[PDB]
Formats: sequence, C-alpha cells, structure tokens
Amino acid sequence: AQAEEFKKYLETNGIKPKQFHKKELIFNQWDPQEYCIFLYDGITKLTSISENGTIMNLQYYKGAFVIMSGFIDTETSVGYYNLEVISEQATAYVIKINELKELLSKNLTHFFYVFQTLQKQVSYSLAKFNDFSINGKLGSICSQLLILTYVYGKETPDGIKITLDNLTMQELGYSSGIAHSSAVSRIISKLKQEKVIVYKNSCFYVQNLDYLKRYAPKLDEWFYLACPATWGKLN
Amino acid sequence: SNAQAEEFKKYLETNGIKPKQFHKKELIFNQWDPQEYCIFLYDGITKLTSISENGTIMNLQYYKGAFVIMSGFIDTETSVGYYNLEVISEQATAYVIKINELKELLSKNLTHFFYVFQTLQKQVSYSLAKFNDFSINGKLGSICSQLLILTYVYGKETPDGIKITLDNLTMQELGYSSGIAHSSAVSRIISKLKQEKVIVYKNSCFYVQNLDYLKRYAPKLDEWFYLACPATWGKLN
Repeated sequence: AQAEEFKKYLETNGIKPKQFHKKELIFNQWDPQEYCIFLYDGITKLTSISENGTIMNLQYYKGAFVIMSGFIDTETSVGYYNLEVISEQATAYVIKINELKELLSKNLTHFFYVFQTLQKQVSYSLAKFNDFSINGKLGSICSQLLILTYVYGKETPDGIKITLDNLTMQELGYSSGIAHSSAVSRIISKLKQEKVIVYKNSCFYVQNLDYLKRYAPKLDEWFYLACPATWGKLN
Repeated sequence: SNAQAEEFKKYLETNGIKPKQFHKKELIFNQWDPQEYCIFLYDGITKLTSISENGTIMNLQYYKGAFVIMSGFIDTETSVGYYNLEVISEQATAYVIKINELKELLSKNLTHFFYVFQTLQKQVSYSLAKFNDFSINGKLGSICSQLLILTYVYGKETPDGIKITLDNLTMQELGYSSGIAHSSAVSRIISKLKQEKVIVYKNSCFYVQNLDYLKRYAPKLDEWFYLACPATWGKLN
C-alpha cells in the first residue's frame, strides 16, 4: 500500500504512532496549532460546534487517510473543526503543518500520495453536496445510510449490517441538518415500513440498497469511480 | 499570492500549452461525454453544474479569476465524476491540460505543484464551510449563504447598496444553487428578505442592504472568506 510505505517513511523520519480510545480528540477547533494527520487505523468523524453548542457532523474518516487543519503555502487555518475517535481504538501520526512541505518535497512518491487523497476528498464533498441538496432531508438520510453501508456495511443472512458499534438516531441527525431527534425517527420508521431498513442487535441493517442508491446517485457513482473494490463488494 | 497564477500561466505557455477562448453558454467539459483534464481557468466566469434524469439542475459552484478545476485523477487517469463547466461571462480564457501530461509538468517544477495543491486545499475547505452552512437552517440558510458568497466575489458598492454584478442571476438560477427546482420556493424566501430590508431587487439586479444579517446564516463561509481570501473580505469590511 501507499499507506504502508507512507507509514514507514514517517517512522523513518522520527514521526511515531500515537494511540487513541473512543471519544478522544486528535485535534479540536480551539487548538491554535495546525496539522497534517495521517490516520492509519481506526474510525473517526469531523465535527463543528456552534456558538450556542449545536453539533454538525461534517464527515466520517476511516482506514488510512489524511486530514489537514492548515494551509502548507501559508500555514494558517483552513477553518476550525474537531476530529473525534468513534471506534474502541485508533492510531494516527500527527505532523505540524510547518514540517509538511519539506517532507513531501524530498520524496515525491509521497507528495503524489497526499495529492491523491486531496483529489478524492475534493470529489467526495462535491458528490455529497449534490445528493444532500436535491430531495432535501429525505435524501440526506438515504445518502448518509448509503455512505455507511458502503464503508462500514457487511453481508449478513438478514441484510447488510452497518458495523457501527453505536450509530444513534441523534447521531444521524447531526450528519443531516436535523435539529429534532423525532424528525429523524419519522424518517427511520417510514423506511422500516417499506422494508428498506431494519433495526436489531443495537444495529441498523439495510435491505433495499437500490432504494437508497436512488436517493444518492452522485455518491454511488463516486464509490464506483473512486473506490471500485468497496463498491464491487455489494454490487 | 496571485503572482503564482501568472507564473503558472507563463510556465504552461513555455511548455506549449496555449490559451483558449470560450464564449457565453459554451461547455469546456460536459457530463454526457466526459473527458479528463486539469482546467486552469485564467480569466472569466464559469459554473459547475449537474443535471439529473428528471431535468433537475444543480449549480454546485461558481469559479472566477484564476483557479484550477480537475475532471480526472492523476494517479489513475480516470474520471472524478460527471459534471459540466459552463461559461457565464461573454469571454473566458482557459488552459486545457490533458490529464496524462499533468504529472510530468508538476514533477519538473514543484513551485507549480504547490500552487495546484494549495488551490485544491482551498476547494476542500470551501466545500466544508458551504456544507455546514447549507445544512443547518434549511433553505433559508442556503439562499442567504449563496447570496453572501455572490456578494463577496461579484459585489460592487453603490448608493443603493452592494450590487451583485453577475450577468444573469435570476430567481431561478439562484434556486439552482440550493436544490430548489421551483422558482416559487425561492421567491418565498426572497420575499421575506425584502420585507425584512436585507435586499432590494431592482433594474434586474440584487442589491444587498444588510450583509451582517446574511452572516448570521452563513458563519462558516464568512470565516472561510476571512481566512482564505482576506482582500476580498476586506473590500466589504
């Protein structure tokens, strides 16, 4: 993997792996230092918290990927957010945004690795913006379940199980723009009656992937074009 | 800087890639016959669109001035997705780099590799800010957010308020930016902003009277403009 070789390149340049447990914040929106984090193992989400305390979930990040809170060119903030750990365990190499440019200059197979993750991210946020915007809040819930089925799902004799040890009703609402937790509950019950989803084991299971797929066409296309292994597993 | 953009332009010309002229309503690329490029848009105004099977038009984003727009992945040479890039100004000039030539060019001069990397970091951050603000307060917040955006980039101080100087900009086009397909849904929001004295529609142009009001609904974007485009932000203070 490129991830494996980047991991090694990091350890060889004195950058060591740091472990985290559930609910720990790799960075926070008040930290005045900026970073590049190479998330290597684990599951994570990016949040923003309002002036009043309202919480928006911007995105899940899994597996090996990179997340940046600063600009290389200027070293200043891209904007203020948190990266929270969701899984029982995660590991990440934290680099100061001031050290990045020199690291990537030196070994440009790694420069292209990070640019690749930037292209994926660029393209992903666009697809997601298209699908969340059309069909309003119905399509938002269908779009987020589709993302979670492709990334975290698993084949199972009773459907496709979403392997998120938590995933609460309120948590889904934070990812859509939904303030009331009962509004989410309507959407979830409405999808249950039509045999789209089921809920057992403290876990969500999907059963008409085709239905979701119809509310989230730009994203399905994106899994196909950007992550064809992940996509082919359930297609 | 933006001396960086001029420098990239010069580097491309030296290396045999020539400028190209496009005209209002032309497509540089389209979603039905996808081609893979780096578009270096040098001068003029464009919009990235998608049209769904039922005829629903989504305006994803406006692109101006100097900027970079990718339609393929360099590592794999395939599509990032199916979109249209449509010219809004009367003229626009762009450098159309084939995706299979880009790596070579960026590999021989890291200065320009980093200018492209920076532009893409600005895109990522812009999309997150816009997603935050469009999501939190329904369609009211989406329309206020797109107005603040167009006010910073295309606005001009006049005696009647900040005039959005953008060729068309109709009710319907404004609705396309936030997944609104019926004009009646937009006018309902614009009616409220008019009653509340935030905007005036006059001489076929929107004039903004209370930018501070739009900031309440678009707090992540105003922060993004502050951090990412301080000259543009400073102009309107």
